[PDB]
Amino acid sequence: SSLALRLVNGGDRCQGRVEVLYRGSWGTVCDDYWDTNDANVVCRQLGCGWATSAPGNARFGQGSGPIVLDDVRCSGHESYLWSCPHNGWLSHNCGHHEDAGVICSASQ
Ligand SMILES: [Cl-]
Ligand SMILES: [Cl-]
Repeated sequence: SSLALRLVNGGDRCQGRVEVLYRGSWGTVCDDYWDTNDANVVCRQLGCGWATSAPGNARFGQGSGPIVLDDVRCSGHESYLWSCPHNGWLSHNCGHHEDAGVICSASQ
């Protein structure tokens, strides 16, 4: 019940670097696999419309928190990003240069 998602460093609630609250801390999501299915789940869960793009490679900067998720492979209609298939939690397989991001339609 404590899980939560936000976008940061994008200048709007509805675009930016994806962060998930896990074990007390906001962590980032590695783009080792990242796509618009994943972005659409994020955009929907936040009430931000639909994804227009899903930029990886720390486009919205590198987080400082733990990298909590990687290999996230949503189908696209999941209600929460954590409900999508993913490679457990806290894999330590990535660096922050791979932090994933989203741009949603509701961004202004
Ligand atoms: Cl929000
Ligand atoms: Cl947790």
